[PDB]
Amino acid sequence: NPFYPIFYYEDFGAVNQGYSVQIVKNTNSQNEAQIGKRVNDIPDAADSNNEFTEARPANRIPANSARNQKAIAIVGTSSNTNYELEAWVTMPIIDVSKNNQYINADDTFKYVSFWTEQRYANGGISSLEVFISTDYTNNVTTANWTNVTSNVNKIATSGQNPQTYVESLLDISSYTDTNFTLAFKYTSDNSTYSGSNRNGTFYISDVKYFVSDTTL
Repeated sequence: NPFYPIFYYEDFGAVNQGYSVQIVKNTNSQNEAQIGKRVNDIPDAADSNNEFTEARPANRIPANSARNQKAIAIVGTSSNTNYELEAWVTMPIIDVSKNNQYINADDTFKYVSFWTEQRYANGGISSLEVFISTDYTNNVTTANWTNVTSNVNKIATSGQNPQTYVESLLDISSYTDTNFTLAFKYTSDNSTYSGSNRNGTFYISDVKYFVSDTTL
């Protein structure tokens, strides 16, 4: 792999470049321009508790074209109103087997790292969950999903680490599927807004698929 240890790392730099969005529920008609929009607020030292330190690769991987990194934002609260949403942000369908030209049989361990943030989320009425499908093609409602939220030690969480990007690390070493789809599911409700009861805005950024010779 010329890009070793990274085999997939897009920039979300244009509409649907490395991601896609499906809005399965929008009961209270939040504007769609606020659901899965691209924003300039990406992790840096000052907004990650100085944990996002390394420089990004100059190019998108594997497209090998100039990187222009953007985050994906989902706004569950606007105008002091809680909007009930089910919004999915799906990653590309990636071959995580050794048939991938960038993955070799001696790459014993495989990981995805990603960064998430919540702003103005309080009370536990919104959440960001992570799922894996190995039969997804183009519709989240026609695929089978396995909830793997419990398999990351940290993810953006209502009431916790406000306005701070936090890193998740997901071990996918046991997967060898040719059509491997990671996805994020945002859910929120429409209970009465207050500073202690609000859906907030969640961010998804810097989803990096990579291998390792030793456990992480």
